[PDB]
Amino acid sequence: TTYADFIASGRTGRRNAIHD
Amino acid sequence: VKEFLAKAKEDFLKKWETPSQNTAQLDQFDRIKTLGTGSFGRVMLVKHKESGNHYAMKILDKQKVVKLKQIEHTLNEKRILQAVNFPFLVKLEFSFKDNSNLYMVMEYVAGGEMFSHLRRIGRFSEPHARFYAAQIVLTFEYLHSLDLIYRDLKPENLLIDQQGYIQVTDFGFAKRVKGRTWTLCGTPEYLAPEIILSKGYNKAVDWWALGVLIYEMAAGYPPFFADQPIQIYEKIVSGKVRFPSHFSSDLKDLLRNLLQVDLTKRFGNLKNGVNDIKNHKWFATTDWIAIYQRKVEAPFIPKFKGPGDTSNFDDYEEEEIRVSINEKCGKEFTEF
Ligand SMILES: Nc1ncnc2c1ncn2[C@@H]1O[C@H](COP(=O)(O)OP(=O)(O)OP(=O)(O)O)[C@@H](O)[C@H]1O
Ligand SMILES: [Mg+2]
Repeated sequence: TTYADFIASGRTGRRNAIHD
Repeated sequence: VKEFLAKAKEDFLKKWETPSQNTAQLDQFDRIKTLGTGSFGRVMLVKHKESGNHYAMKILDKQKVVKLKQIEHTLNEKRILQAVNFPFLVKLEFSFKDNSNLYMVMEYVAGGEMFSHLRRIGRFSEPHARFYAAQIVLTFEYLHSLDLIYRDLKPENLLIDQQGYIQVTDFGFAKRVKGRTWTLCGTPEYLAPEIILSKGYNKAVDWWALGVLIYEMAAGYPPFFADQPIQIYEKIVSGKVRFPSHFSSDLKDLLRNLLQVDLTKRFGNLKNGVNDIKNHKWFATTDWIAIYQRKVEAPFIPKFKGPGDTSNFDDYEEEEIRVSINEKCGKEFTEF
């Protein structure tokens, strides 16, 4: 399921603004 | 709303033209605990000595700001925050700087980030998501009328107050522009395709972001996700969106009109402006005046055990704020 693929991904935590 | 906005603009301009500075100093507060962190700084719960009130202090290391080339952006954040006034925008109570850091003292919003509640619960019901969505629509209408673009909409930046209402924080990427701009900034999952393609963009990116937010709130996960930013950009550019089985027909239609790559079709930017959003079927049950007046029944009201309670926030490793006997980057932050 899409939920399972999300939950198993590396971006389920707080996301930071892009920084160069 | 035309008369309101007209008077609100006048109020804004006076402050934008003559910003307040140096309204406090570090020794007037006792630093207590870190509430959250971001790429450019950290926010701490603090207690004001003379009044006994609690506040959320955003601390920026000047040298880090320079290294990451966020000088102009940081100046934007402070100038904009001190000039705005809206029920859903966090209030800047004080601002000041010292040899090493820049400080922005805001009102402490005890309910925690929407992010934490969202991930714990899983997802918000449509009426629940709609309540928060309505507040953001009004905030963007206000901001855009002042020629301001927010550029960093996300659950991590939407705080829940004691009444269950939203308080937007982090104006790090907020900018006042008439026309288009080119900076590649924001958060991967929320970037509109125009940004990624380096073609130049305007206020319409905030409306696309609203689409992503509504989708994330209702689904529990964003419309475009992957392990690496670059993989996320490919999905955004392709543009094909997939909707969960539980999304109502009205929600999916509103979303197709927000997560719209074609600028001549994306809601919020068209001729009718914000009214294309407000008058949409998904928002039929919304009383826009009541929402603004905060008279609507909040679907969720956070638990709070007195002032200074941070139970609605995760814990963070504490870091000592450095000091130096030598002023750093003085001329760069003169107007701060
Ligand atoms: N007024 C407030 N009350 C309580 N907590 C707050 C307040 N303002 C910010 N925070 C907390 O601090 C966190 C991030 O702080 P901030 O937005 O200043 O970081 P940043 O470096 O600008 O982030 P980015 O990664 O987008 O660049 C928020 O997500 C929230 O947890
Ligand atoms: Mg932030």
